[PDB]
Amino acid sequence: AATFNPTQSFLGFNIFPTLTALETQGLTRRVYDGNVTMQSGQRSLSATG
Amino acid sequence: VPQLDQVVPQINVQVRIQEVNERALQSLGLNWRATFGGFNVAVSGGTGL
Repeated sequence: AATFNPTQSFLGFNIFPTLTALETQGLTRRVYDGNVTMQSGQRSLSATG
Repeated sequence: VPQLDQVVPQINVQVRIQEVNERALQSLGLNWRATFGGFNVAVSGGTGL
């Protein structure tokens, strides 16, 4: 974005810089280990309230 | 009748439910700001350099 002004004139050179830098990392683990003991011809249970 | 009127066993069943949970947290962060001639440097964790 450059402009020109024919009516005025700045003194010297100015640079006015600005820097920004960012780094990030993440790591989520979630583990489950479930046992159940049961029988071969096991049927469901109907309680359900 | 003699077979349908017999003594049947009486039992006591014990159930134990256990639950143990553990936590551990560890934070660490430096957050500074340096000013020397003309320069202004700021380092943080949210924003970087």
